[PDB]
Amino acid sequence: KDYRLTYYTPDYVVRDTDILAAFRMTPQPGVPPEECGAAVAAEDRYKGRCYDIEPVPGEDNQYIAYVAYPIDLFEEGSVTNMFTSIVGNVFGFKALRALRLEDLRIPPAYVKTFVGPPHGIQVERDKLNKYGRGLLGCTIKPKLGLSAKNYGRAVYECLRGGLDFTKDDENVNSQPFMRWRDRFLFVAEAIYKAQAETGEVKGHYLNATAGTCEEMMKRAVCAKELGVPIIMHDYLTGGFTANTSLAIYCRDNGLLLHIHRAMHAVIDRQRNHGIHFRVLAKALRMSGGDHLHSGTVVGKLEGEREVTLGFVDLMRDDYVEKDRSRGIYFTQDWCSMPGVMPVASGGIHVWHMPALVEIFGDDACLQFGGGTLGHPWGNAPGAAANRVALEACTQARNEGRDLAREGGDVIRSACKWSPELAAACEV
Amino acid sequence: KDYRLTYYTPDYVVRDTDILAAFRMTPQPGVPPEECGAAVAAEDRYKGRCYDIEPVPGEDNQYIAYVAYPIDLFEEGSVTNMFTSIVGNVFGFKALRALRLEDLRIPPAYVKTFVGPPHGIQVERDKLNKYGRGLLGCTIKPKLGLSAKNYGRAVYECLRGGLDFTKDDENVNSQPFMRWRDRFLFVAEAIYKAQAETGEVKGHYLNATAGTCEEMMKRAVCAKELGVPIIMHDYLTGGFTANTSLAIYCRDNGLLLHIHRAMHAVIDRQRNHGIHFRVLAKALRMSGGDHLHSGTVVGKLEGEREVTLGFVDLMRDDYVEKDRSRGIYFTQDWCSMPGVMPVASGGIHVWHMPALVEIFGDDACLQFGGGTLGHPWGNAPGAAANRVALEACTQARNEGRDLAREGGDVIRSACKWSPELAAACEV
Amino acid sequence: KDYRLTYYTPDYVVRDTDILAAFRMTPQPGVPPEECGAAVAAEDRYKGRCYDIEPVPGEDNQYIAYVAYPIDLFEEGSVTNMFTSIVGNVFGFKALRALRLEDLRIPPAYVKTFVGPPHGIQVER
Amino acid sequence: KDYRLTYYTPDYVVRDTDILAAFRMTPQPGVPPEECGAAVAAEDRYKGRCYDIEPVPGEDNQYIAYVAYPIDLFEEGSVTNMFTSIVGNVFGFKALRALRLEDLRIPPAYVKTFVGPPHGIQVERDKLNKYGRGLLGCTIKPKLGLSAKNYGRAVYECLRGGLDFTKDDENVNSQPFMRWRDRFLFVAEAIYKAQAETGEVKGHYLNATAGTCEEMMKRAVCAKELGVPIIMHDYLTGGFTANTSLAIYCRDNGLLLHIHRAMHAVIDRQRNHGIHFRVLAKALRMSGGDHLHSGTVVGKLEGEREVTLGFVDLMRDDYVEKDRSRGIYFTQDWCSMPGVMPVASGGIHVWHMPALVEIFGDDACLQFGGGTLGHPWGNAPGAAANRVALEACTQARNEGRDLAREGGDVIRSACKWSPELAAACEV
Amino acid sequence: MMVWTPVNNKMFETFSYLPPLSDEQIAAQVDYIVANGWIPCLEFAESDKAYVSNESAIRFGSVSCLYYDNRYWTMWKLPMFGCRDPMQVLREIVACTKAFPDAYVRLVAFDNQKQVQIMGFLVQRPKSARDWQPANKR
Amino acid sequence: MMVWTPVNNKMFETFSYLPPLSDEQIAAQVDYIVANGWIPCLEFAESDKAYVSNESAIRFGSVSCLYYDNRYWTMWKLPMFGCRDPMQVLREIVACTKAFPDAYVRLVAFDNQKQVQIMGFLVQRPKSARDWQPANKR
Repeated sequence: KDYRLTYYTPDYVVRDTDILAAFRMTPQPGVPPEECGAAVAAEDRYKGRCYDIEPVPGEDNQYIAYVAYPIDLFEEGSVTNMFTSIVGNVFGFKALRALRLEDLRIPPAYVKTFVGPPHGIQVERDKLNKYGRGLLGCTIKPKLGLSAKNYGRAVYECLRGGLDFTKDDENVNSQPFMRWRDRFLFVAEAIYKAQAETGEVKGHYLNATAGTCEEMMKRAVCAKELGVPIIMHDYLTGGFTANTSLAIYCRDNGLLLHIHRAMHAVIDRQRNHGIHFRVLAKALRMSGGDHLHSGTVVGKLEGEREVTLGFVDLMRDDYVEKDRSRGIYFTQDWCSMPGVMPVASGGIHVWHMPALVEIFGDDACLQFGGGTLGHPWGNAPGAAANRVALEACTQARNEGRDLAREGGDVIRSACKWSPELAAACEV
Repeated sequence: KDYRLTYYTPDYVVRDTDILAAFRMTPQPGVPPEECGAAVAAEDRYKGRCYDIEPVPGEDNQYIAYVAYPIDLFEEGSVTNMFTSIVGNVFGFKALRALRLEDLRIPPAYVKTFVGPPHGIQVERDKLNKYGRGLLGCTIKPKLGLSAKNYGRAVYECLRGGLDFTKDDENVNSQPFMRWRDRFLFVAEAIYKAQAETGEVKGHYLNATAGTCEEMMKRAVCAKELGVPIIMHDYLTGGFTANTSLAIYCRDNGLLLHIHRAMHAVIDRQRNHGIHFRVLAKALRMSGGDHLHSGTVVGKLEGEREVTLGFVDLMRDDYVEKDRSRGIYFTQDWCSMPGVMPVASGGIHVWHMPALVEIFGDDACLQFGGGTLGHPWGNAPGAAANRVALEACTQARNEGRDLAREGGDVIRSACKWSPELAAACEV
Repeated sequence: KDYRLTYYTPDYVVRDTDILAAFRMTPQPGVPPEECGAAVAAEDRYKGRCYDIEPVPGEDNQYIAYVAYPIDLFEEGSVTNMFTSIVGNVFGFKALRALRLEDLRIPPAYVKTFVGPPHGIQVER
Repeated sequence: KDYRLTYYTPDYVVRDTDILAAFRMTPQPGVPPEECGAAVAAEDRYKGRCYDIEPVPGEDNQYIAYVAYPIDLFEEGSVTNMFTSIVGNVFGFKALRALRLEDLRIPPAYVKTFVGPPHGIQVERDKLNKYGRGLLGCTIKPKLGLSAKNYGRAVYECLRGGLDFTKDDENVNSQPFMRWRDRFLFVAEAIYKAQAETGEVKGHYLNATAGTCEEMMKRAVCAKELGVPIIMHDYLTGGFTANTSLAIYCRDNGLLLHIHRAMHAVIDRQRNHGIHFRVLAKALRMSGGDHLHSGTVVGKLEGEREVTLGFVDLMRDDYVEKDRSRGIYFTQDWCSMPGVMPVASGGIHVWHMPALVEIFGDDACLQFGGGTLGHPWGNAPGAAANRVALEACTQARNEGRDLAREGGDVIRSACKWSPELAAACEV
Repeated sequence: MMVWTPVNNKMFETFSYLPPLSDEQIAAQVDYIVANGWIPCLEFAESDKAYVSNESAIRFGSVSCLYYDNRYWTMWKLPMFGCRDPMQVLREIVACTKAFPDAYVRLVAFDNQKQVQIMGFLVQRPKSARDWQPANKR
Repeated sequence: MMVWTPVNNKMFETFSYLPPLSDEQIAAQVDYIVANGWIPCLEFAESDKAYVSNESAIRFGSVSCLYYDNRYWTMWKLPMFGCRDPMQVLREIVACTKAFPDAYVRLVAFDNQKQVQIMGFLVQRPKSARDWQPANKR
């Protein structure tokens, strides 16, 4: 609700403490772009002001409104306050038909007010003593219905064969068939047993997402006292206040925090309207989390591939240049806030592994929920078949081979000496 | 991801403990409605099964998939688990183009596992000793930039003239210009002073939305110890875990819990895709809250008026019949869970008051953020002008007059003997 | 203790997140001002670098060394860490005879990490 | 501000409970020494009285004012109150041009009110089971920029080769590149590993200096629960209230307390003005600390050597006679308060080791921050080369050899049978 | 249908599910370490300090999360600063196992600008150890 | 460039980084113990009670800071009160290792006026122990 004079300031020079926002903005037919753009800014020292409006090429009725916000509008250390100020009221506004917040700029004077991710990519990798390759994961296949004993038996055989992590389903919290505390012991019995056998560090993301903040801290105290490495949290359904609380507890006691993204496609799927995932991934980093589901890249065109490589750089890097081709609309200095490791849901089989090593490199977790479970020999040969294929593709990268072309000839060179991969090569 | 045989069971009879869901479902061109509908259900004792698919009249490519869920899929007392199971993964599914969850059915075996709203409509009304009329409210007009002293001075003059509640802006949390604890004292000095003058109970919704669960409980301890009646919480930006934690604290210490709905139009605005507000309003009731912004009804057509009357009955009533005209797709027994008072943003002026009394009746709060502030005499005559117009329209209802027709002649009969309303009648 | 090449960078442009310090700096007789000024900075991503040296008018042997510090050297919210990094070791250094830290610049990315005064002038009043 | 009659009492006899102070006092030109000396005392049962004024030989305008203070001016157990009474206001006084407090006398009725150092020299030496030689130390060479993993790897190889302690840099607290709690684990993994290999007790001074008293106790709880032996504290930048709090916690839980002296040369360097280190070292002992950086003695004339031997006797001994040649201006009975072990920063090479054994004897820690790191073979041969040279010089002392003369012939007798020292003999 | 074996099947994290690296394959990895500005370095451990253990947690309170033992191995000499030739690294593998015939050896790498450990992979197993299966582990 | 060895290289705190003391060098230290009023005394431990361990901390809460085991060794006879002759101490080293051929021996000293232990240094290693390297430990 602007009068277009005070909230549309194109002659304005943005500050280095300003929060900048980039809205994809569809007006009603007959509303001017400048009046609609100043209304997104309106929602004198505290006004948000639209400072630039660009047409979108190919879309006859879409625009990019750039809105600057003074840093005094915000609470130190609060993603709840940052989302409530920027997207709290504007999407119900009637003069626009659809609105998408595309990117934010978080200025380094406000990045520094947050605690952030408890460890980050570099510290987690030091603590798990796993270097030079991607981490590997597996969701336990039947999401619900197991006993707690039979859950850890599925957790034991997967970590045994070579994987680095196993994963609770995000709707595995505490149900009548498997309560949460019976699960945390059979998981910790299965982690400490698969660890002592392989000699490698093992983990399972124990779901500490809970009904209240007090249940949630009670699960997390339990993982502290078993000494297990990592818990997970649904943060768009638990919320940012519960997430930031858990992420500070995880820093204060050395637990790692996997972050799952349940309910993300309610918010980020549609192109004309919502909040795109790169905003929700910047906000997770500011709130904190050590891992974050970034999605699949296999089975997709190379227009969503460049966008997916854009929000993975916002998660991992320290300084991300402006790049409109990857969907990055601002420049993001992260001011030595630690990186978040992206978790990429790998395909059904092992032949997507040369695609994922070339796209992601080393700093990524890779998950095969039906890759380890669907092996004809079981969980421990299936977990070896991924681990053999992962390390074979990693070696062909360091030797210099192009995994976009020679990636089939590297898997087939490892079907020879390894029977476990060959049984998965046969499917 | 269904094979359409196991997850599409049209011969199935639903249970009285089943969670039922109704999805508005747009397929990709070429995908059958039954295969797309069973895939929403698929995401044997734990499977969700699509049991009915209806075409949508007027939409050539939309359908209503009804999915039943067994009660064992869910945690007792957890809205986080209920949303993570139902809308946690399905919206990113590729065979449908858009998906909207329209309604849920919460069965009475799962309504009873929740604590719910701390007081409800009937207990709050007893405690504030306000009967037989709607409650009145006002947001303090400048959202940011006041001092804390000048905030309560705006809070003092509004509650003085006749209003029952004043309101923090939802992005007023704790900022460099007005910290939260300096605000809670000048509010409590302004509530206790406007109370002693009028002899009526007064309140201000002190925003306890915070960055962490520990900040949030620290604000709420502060309102407990000042003895002020009511706090507020942004629950779609603070999350359901923080909300349910606060709502249990509010029950355990007799505070009331206003609930604001920042970020609702990211989720509920678009018709083909998202989660409609009536699901988010059922879920607020299960989580808990004493008041909830239900929106405006004035300035709207009578197709959104019947929908708005539908989710207000889900908030207030105990037993809501199935009614497709009001958007109610199931029958909801609330099993003596207390009602939530809807907060309705009234118009700019006092002439929308005969509309709001006829639409809402008594069990509603009505807010005039620019109705009290925009009076030419100030805040205390402006707060009287609403309070005079509210009680005049209430009296004309009890005397039997039709406020849809004679509502202008009732305001004009009160412009005569009251100078404060006449100065607002003149604008 | 500088080799004067790495810690005396006059071509350097300071950052908006840099902590800047201004030292009034008296050398020993025979020590150059640039070598003495880079030694205050020395005490590559974490080095403090003297970026400007000015004579003091009227004082024949005093100088103003301007030293920049990267913001990563410091703890969020800690005046103990800020003083321990800047004045923790330099005053015992032997090639200068006397040293006064005159001013600091606290950048707004590090002002925001502190809680600060509980009320301030406007709230107390 | 004295009238010179009441505050200059040369006929006064001091008490055995009096706090005595000795000020080096430079007047303005024209102010008498007695009037300037009584003004330092003035700042009847509570007055401090200047009782003796001596000229300084060689300085034409300096004097030694001796001021006595009644014991009732002071809080039991408080170094904050003791400094605030004695040096809290006098240095801004206008009739003197410069002022240095040189020594204090703490009377045994006020020494006994303090808790003091947690263990002392005799108990620490029993607990570490290291006898008959000086302790050895090393700062990890790059102060900032390591990871936490690569920090302990530098900590592991140094303690492995023969050293007794490694040391955090005093500005290593908690920074974005190495948070404090990630550091405390890789240190404790490196201490317990270098301990199990050598069979000797090992430690690292983990910097518990922090931003608030609550952060500081949170680091110290962490060292309690890892069971690591020793933490360190910057006490002139953390302050005496934080130090005395930590020193009581260290007594109550058996941790040792290394004390670093950041910011000491702001206060103690200039001769005409400040507080000399022997006052600040008496005050550290009363506050508490088990080790204290006393400085270098190598590379200095033998007028600062006799002064350095004076404040080391104030740290270690029980009863220190008056000795004007060593700068000791009073007699100090320490009344069985435990000693503080001085930490002496050794030179760049191993040839200063016969100097340090003769100056300090056994009760000293010796640190080689660039002696172990600068060895051409690494950290573990460099740590052996000091440990071989330390024990060789210690043996030549017990055999009776003069290390002031024959100390080069003792190092060269150990370059023969030890290759590690010979590689450092060659540099 | 086979069974992955649980008995004497210890592994090291990178390149252990592969058959043992030849001297040409170790030289191919050091070429990757030198092609960017990384610094190769060798480590070693005996049979009892090689893989992970819990034994120092007898001294702990509840601070045991992500603490392990035997994640540090002893460095062999110093990191090869300014290393351009991969055969200079490969001479040190023979030189290390001559000094320690009962020791595992891993080649780690460190980044110069990031100051962190980059890649770490086992390049030698002892013959006297029965902790590992010779690539036919079913 | 050499590597300090991690394998079987246990040390005792004083004079262990030196080659083993001769009987003239042990007599030179006892002359230093007798030149002031100190009281020499011998101790001994087996191979399992010689160096430091954590094993009693299985019984603890979080009171483990600066607790170790095997810091006490068993005293051999009694402290030599009024000891003027260093050969009387040196006869007891031969007499102790005859009774205990599998035992380390250290000579400790105690102060009389301060009533505390002053110096303590290993004077004998067993031959049957493979815990130490014979001074060529690289």
